[PDB]
Formats: sequence, structure tokens, C-alpha cells
Amino acid sequence: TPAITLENPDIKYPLRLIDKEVVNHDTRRFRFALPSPEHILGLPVGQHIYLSARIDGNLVIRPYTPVSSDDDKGFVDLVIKVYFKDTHPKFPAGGKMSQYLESMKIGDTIEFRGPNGLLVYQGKGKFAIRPDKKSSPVIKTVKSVGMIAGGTGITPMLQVIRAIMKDPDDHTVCHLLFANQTEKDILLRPELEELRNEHSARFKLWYTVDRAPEAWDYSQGFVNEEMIRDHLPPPEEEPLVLMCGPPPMIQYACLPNLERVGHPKERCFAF
Ligand SMILES: Cc1cc2nc3c(=O)[nH]c(=O)nc-3n(C[C@H](O)[C@H](O)[C@H](O)COP(=O)(O)OP(=O)(O)OC[C@H]3O[C@@H](n4cnc5c(N)ncnc54)[C@H](O)[C@@H]3O)c2cc1C
Ligand SMILES: NC(=O)c1ccc[n+]([C@@H]2O[C@H](COP(=O)([O-])OP(=O)(O)OC[C@H]3O[C@@H](n4cnc5c(N)ncnc54)[C@H](O)[C@@H]3O)[C@@H](O)[C@H]2O)c1
Repeated sequence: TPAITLENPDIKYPLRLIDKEVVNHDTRRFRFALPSPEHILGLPVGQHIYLSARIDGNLVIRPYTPVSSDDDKGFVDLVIKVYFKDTHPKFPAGGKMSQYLESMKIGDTIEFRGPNGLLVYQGKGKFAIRPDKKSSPVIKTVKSVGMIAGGTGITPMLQVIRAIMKDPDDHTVCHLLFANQTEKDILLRPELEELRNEHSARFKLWYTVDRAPEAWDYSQGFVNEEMIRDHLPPPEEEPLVLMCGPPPMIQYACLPNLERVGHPKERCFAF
């Protein structure tokens, strides 16, 4: 019985930043220490935490989805894109929490709380999904799961993918379609391709990018009908379809095309 960090979702736990790795030009993996080397976070697969801080005089609270798990003693890993100021004309101020995190020095602390979220993966194809925050979970067990992620929307998918692949008795097959702006924006590409290499029978992997490099073997553009049809399980297998990305991605690229392909709303879930 490892000691749990997050014992009550309303309590704040200040955690110390101990390591930070560059994922790419704007994205970073931040590692924070748990209260002791023997602690686990206490995070059901599929759920996220919230960070909070007073930034420039305002309270700022933001969700982040750990990619680590309760098998990882002593630490928690977040994968976070930094939205820099002076960069995007529509957002000259950049992002509040992400730039605050980027400015943190090793040893600095920030408050975690959680876990939260309507979906919990219970292993071996079994998902517990609440219709909303005031209702009981509906327990859905499936043979396969379609996953559509855009940018940092990869993080809840990776939690689930990792949970499945770890258990040789979990025969759930994941089909992931991962969208990013450019090839260099494909976050955690080595990790994802390692997973495909090690677990090709249970993990299908495909990419699309807004703008494709010269030699490119995957897709190009926003997520469309063809990609969904060719890279997620067919509606007949009745997979669960999970989605996580920018809201217009969900609204304009995922939902209408899931419908066109024939995936019913009951089988779809947006993180
Ligand atoms: C349930 C849930 C889980 C999430 N999990 C994660 C996660 O695991 N990892 C993660 O990185 N994010 C995750 N997100 C996003 C995260 O919560 C924040 O929204 C993100 O870090 C940006 O917050 P911010 O305070 O830095 O930006 P904000 O100050 O709140 O600014 C808002 C928006 O302005 C836009 N913007 C600002 N500057 C730029 C720029 N330079 N270029 C392009 N756009 C810009 C961005 O869209 C930005 O989100 C999750 C969101 C939800 C709802
Ligand atoms: N609810 C959750 O659990 C959760 C978890 C992680 C991330 N997220 C969200 O996912 C998003 C990730 O942001 P990002 O900066 O890394 O993404 P991004 O700006 O880099 O875009 C990533 C991909 O999203 C698609 N996209 C972007 N704009 C689109 C549009 N107008 N129409 C159709 N498709 C579009 C594109 O395919 C694009 O390549 C954020 O909104 C973040 O909040 C949510």
C-alpha cells in the first residue's frame, strides 16, 4: 500500500519542481517530487489534476493531465506546451500558467489538486464514464478504442495507452490519430513510436500535420473523414472514440466526421 498524495480533491498540495526536459521548441516535460519517494500521486487512469497560482495578481487555475501513473513512485510528470508572449499576433500576452511554469526554477513549488474528470479506465477494456458531474458512471467495456488527439491533447490518450500496454492480459486495441501543426510539433514521437514497435498488435499509430515536410508517409491537413475511416476502428466493432484537442478541432474536424463515418454520439467522449 503506497501512500497517496491526492487524498481529497479540494485540498491543495504544494509540490517541488525537480526536473524539466525539453520535448520540443515550445513544449516541456515538468517533473515534480511527491511528498516522499514512496508516495504515488493517486490518479485513476483518464483523470487530470489542476495547478493553481496567483499570477500577476490574478488567480489562475488550469488542468493538466499527468502522463505518469500510480506505478511511478516519488514523482509526477506533466507534459506542457508553453504559449510564449510576443509570438502569436492574436495572443501577444501569451499563456498565463504555461509561462509561469516555464519561469519556475528547480526547487520552486506550485499547488496541485485532484484527481478530476468524468472518465476512468478500469483496465481490460473497461471504462467508467459519468454523463456529467452529478451522475453515476456508466460502465462500458470494449475491444477497441479510437483516439483523436491534437497537440497537447495527446496527454490523456498516452495515460490510457500506457495503462493498456503495461498489462499483457489487457487485449484492448488502441487506434490513435495524432494531429499537430508541423512534423516538429509531434510531441512524444519517440515514445509513441516505441509503443508501436513494442505493441503493434494492440496499438495503431497515425499522424496528420497541418503542413507536411517534403517526404511524408502519413496524412496532411486538419482531421478529415478519410483519416477517421482509415485510422480508427469501424463503427461495426463498436469502439469507444475518445477525443482531446483544441475545441474547434473537436467541433469542426472530429464530430461532423465521426458522424459521417457512422460513430454514434453514445460511443464518443471528449476529454
Ligand atoms: C481537462 C483539461 C486537461 C488539459 N490537460 C493539458 C495538458 O496535460 N497539457 C497541456 O499543455 N495543456 C492541457 N490542457 C490545457 C491547459 O489547461 C491550459 O489551457 C494551457 O496550459 C494554457 O493555459 P495558459 O494559462 O498558459 O494560457 P491562457 O492564459 O489561459 O491563454 C489562453 C489561450 O490563448 C492562446 N494563446 C496564447 N498564447 C499563444 C501562442 N503564443 N500561440 C498560440 N496560441 C496562444 C492559447 O490557446 C491559450 O490556450 C488541458 C485542458 C483541459 C480543459
Ligand atoms: N479536456 C482535456 O482533457 C485536454 C487535455 C489536454 C489538452 N487539451 C486541449 O487541447 C488543445 C491543445 O492545444 P495545442 O496548442 O497544443 O493545439 P494546436 O494549436 O497546436 O493544434 C493542434 C491540432 O489541432 C487541430 N486544430 C487546431 N485548430 C483547429 C481548427 N480551427 N479546426 C480544426 N482543427 C484544428 C489541428 O489539427 C492542429 O494541428 C488545447 O485547447 C487544450 O486545452 C484538453
